[PDB]
Amino acid sequence: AAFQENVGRQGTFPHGIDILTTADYFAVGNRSNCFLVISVFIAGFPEYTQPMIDHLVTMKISHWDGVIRELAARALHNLAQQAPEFSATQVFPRLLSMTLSPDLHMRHGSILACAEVAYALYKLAAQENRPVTDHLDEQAVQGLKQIHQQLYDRQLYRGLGGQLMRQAVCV
Amino acid sequence: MREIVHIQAGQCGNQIGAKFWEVISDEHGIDPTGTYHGDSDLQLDRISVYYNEATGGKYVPRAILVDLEPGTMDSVRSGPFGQIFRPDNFVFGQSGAGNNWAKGHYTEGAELVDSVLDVVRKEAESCDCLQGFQLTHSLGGGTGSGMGTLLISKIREEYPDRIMNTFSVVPSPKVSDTVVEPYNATLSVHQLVENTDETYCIDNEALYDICFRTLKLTTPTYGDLNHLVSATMSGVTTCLRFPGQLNADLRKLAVNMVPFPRLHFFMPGFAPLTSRGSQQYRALTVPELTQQVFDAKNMMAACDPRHGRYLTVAAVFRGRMSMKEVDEQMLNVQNKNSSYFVEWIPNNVKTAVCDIPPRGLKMAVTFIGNSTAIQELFKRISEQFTAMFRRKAFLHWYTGEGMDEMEFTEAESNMNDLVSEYQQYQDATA
Amino acid sequence: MRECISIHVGQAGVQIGNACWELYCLEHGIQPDGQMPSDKTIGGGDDSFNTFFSETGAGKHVPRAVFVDLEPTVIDEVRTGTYRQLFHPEQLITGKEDAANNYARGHYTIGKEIIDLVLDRIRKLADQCTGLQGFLVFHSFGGGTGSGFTSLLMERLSVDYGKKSKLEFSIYPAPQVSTAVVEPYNSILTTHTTLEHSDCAFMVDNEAIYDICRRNLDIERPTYTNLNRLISQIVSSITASLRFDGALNVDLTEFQTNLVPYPRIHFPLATYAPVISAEKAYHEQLSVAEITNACFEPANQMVKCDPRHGKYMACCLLYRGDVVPKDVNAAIATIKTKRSIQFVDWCPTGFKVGINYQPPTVVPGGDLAKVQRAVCMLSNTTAIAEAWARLDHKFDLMYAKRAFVHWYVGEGMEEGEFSEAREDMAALEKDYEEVGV
Amino acid sequence: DLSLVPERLQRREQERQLEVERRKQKRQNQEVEKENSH
Ligand SMILES: Nc1nc2c(ncn2[C@@H]2O[C@H](COP(=O)(O)OP(=O)(O)OP(=O)(O)O)[C@@H](O)[C@H]2O)c(=O)[nH]1
Ligand SMILES: Nc1nc2c(ncn2[C@@H]2O[C@H](COP(=O)(O)OP(=O)(O)OP(=O)(O)O)[C@@H](O)[C@H]2O)c(=O)[nH]1
Ligand SMILES: [Mg+2]
Ligand SMILES: [Mg+2]
Repeated sequence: AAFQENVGRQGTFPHGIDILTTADYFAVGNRSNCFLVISVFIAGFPEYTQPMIDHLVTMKISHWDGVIRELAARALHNLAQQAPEFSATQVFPRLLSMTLSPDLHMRHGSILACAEVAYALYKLAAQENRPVTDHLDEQAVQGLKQIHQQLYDRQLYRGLGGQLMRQAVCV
Repeated sequence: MREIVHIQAGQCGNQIGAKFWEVISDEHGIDPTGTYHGDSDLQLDRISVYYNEATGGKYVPRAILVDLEPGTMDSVRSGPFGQIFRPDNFVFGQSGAGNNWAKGHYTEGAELVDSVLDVVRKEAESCDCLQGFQLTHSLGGGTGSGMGTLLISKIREEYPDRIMNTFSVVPSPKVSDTVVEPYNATLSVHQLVENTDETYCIDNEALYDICFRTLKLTTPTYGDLNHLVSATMSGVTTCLRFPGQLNADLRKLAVNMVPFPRLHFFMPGFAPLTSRGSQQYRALTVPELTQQVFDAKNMMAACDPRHGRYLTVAAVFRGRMSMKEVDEQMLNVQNKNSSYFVEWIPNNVKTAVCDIPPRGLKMAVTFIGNSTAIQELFKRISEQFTAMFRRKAFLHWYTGEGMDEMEFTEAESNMNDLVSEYQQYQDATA
Repeated sequence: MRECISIHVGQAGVQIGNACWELYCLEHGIQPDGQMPSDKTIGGGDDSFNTFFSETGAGKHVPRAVFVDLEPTVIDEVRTGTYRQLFHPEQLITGKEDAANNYARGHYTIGKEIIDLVLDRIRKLADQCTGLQGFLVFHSFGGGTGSGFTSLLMERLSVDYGKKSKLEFSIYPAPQVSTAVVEPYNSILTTHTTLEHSDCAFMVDNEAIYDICRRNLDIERPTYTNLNRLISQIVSSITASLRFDGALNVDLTEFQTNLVPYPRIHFPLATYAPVISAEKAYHEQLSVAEITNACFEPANQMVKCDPRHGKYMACCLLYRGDVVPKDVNAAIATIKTKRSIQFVDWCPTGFKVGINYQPPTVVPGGDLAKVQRAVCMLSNTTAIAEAWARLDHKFDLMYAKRAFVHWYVGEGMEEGEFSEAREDMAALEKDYEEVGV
Repeated sequence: DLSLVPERLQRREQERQLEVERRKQKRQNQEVEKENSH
């Protein structure tokens, strides 16, 4: 409602009509649509690609609920095909440093985000008869080959908290 | 643990809540003004379990009237005992929820839960040690179901270790004529099994059949339904309002009547059956009361105890009588009707006696059972739910408010798995 | 000279300790306030009755008890009762939340918050004693608090005072007086926890007391008030050696040496005779041979067992009244020549006779009459194991269906504890059966 | 005295003690320090 008011009374919001016709009182009702469908439509423009992904990576992925974390991971996956360079150069390394944090939920969210980014980059490269290593530089290949090994070095797979790390490593 | 906060959502819940308060006040001698005027010390030995002491030796209730519209909120405040409650304990909106669970659980309810959790923490702050909660709502109405189940979840998320007890009133097509009540009922169950600890099943079809066939009434009204619901509430809580060793607190009652986490639905019963403006001079004996309390006709649910197996049974006899005779009658009933009792939970029938019979009756009897036959109350709901959900009828009301078919699928699955578990436990070691 | 420190926790435990203390002072002549006119030495304490009582420089004879409750209910009765001036405010500990019949909620939740308080009181009281024998703990298997907090206190004492005995007087569950369906689980748990922390524990079958009250005393509905008055008499008769100038079981180690041959087999069988109602007081006086023959009758036994089927390991008797050693010896010889009492092949087969010339005593207005002579026979019989057998019948039928198990899982307690306790009980039953060979 | 009891019971007691000690050791090894309540 605030966005609609700002677009109707000021008309200075970039792509106000588009983000107002797709996101309305009815379409916004669904959370899955807002996190996967409407999200990609709103991020299609260059004025909402960086901040949206930044907020998804520095907040939603580190939520206190597994459902919200999975939703943020799926949103990042869907928004990883509108920004391959930004997802493979500024967000992927950003996640490699957070996968080693002491927090359990943060580690799980970072692992999920890294897996989703890798899957999206592979899907994008498959549509151009090119390998996935082109987008994921040697830096990415190293960290990804160190997620499971480092976790076992800190007996992090033990306990209830270790069960979520085991599931994340399996995924 | 010595103070219990009372809550009531929806019109039926508020009405059922106001009737129970009036009954326990008339039984304790608390006149509408708030001063004690009874004639027994036991009435004051356990008065702090539901009331609060205030200047002038007054007993202020500890309830919280909650609604989304103002009708029921004005009806209770203006009732014969309406002045008893607190003026700042009435929290309601203006539009209602229109028989929609979504509107009452995600919009108006989600907005008024803030103020609701303000009065709730106000009552918990005036409690030396909170013991639990006792909500009174219905599973048919939208506001009564949605926002009330939203208050159970909020309390379970806030207060970590506190017992949760509710008096769910299952609707019935015979009373109401609204089509979206099957959906408003199923979803509620999906919450209770995963939120509430104790829940009493008060089917409306059973009350209608008892009022139309037993009490002889051509047009049973909502005044007759509240006359049977309040008596049941006064009978099932007689142990918490007076001295006792069996179930003095809510934790003990839960531990004794909840053999499994998901299985905690107790069908209540009370005898002798009476109606408004009727005085039975004949005083039934103890054997007659024990035989009538176990009869399916005196059950508040539409389930026959004979077509099932008992798990936990608790009987209470209110009236001047002998304990040896009651014990002998209970032993005889357990021996004769032994096939209707699981043999894998030894000593699963408790009996208690009280020296404070209800008003207008010299001899009363109560029955809180945990038989697997209660599953029948859900199977009926299942048929309606499935029949209405397969063709997609009136579904836009839910999907258009944030909900989706996934929730209905989840609730249907949870309810269906609760029926299978009941059937399995009923045939344990067959 | 040595002095003991008694402890009473729970509703059943404190209610029995109150009657025991009332009966103890009733016999010692100690007035309700605490003044003892019979005591001529002020400030000094070195008599037989000083084992359970201390003395202030005013005269007051304070008990050596520790009344701990997790809820303000039973403690208030004794605090505003008749012997509230007998105990001190510090010795009357009180909590808030109740365990609500749950060993886990009392051992890993609401009991780990007040254990330190009870331990600081058990250290301050012991500091005022030159010599300590052990600890007489009173609890009940039915109450979850008596199974959790009592076990925790026993475990902590085993580490603190690792060289002191710990005699016990547990209370066994009965359906005619019970209010919980989970009393077998907590009972088995506390039994498995205390099997490795006690030396001699006497059981009290509530069914036996109910039958004795309904038959002998002729009571229609025996209540907890009448049961406490009948169990207190036996508790006093058992501890009469630790409070009078006798010659048998004068110390706590004597109990373990004369009634506990196998460390794990420490559940003797107690009996008391006679038990005549107040109406039939001045009617007939039974001789020693009359109260010694009835002791063997299952009707008077404290546990519903059949000692005739099994054998005995140790036996002793404590008299109270004008009893002659020659008459007791003649009665024992007659019973041995008549009854076919069998003993274990590797155990000594003799009766430890100990007469007390003090006459019995009963509380005024009580259902028990002032008999001229009474006797308390303590014999370790294998038949008592049967009392545990039926208990296991209540643990396999329920535990098989996983009934009432979530209450312990959600309270921090693990699930393997039940299996460990069941294995321990099975091993104890196997040992009992092997001893019968 | 313990000498009065035959060795048949002493051996069983020692076996049970060893078994419970091994079980406690296994439970302690399986436990996690970052998840205890005490
Ligand atoms: N026994 C009984 N049932 C009632 C009563 N009032 C309503 N009901 C039943 O409750 C259901 C309707 O719910 P309401 O209580 O009207 O709903 P609400 O909580 O007011 O919710 P909204 O109507 O959506 O604002 C139907 O099944 C009615 O038959 C009452 O006083 N007694
Ligand atoms: N003989 C006897 N038995 C008692 C007495 N009080 C309770 N019991 C029995 O003890 C069992 C329950 O123990 P309680 O003492 O009530 O429980 P508690 O130890 O206070 O435990 P929580 O309230 O659960 O914390 C039941 O079998 C009762 O019948 C009593 O005074 N005497
Ligand atoms: Mg309404
Ligand atoms: Mg208690």
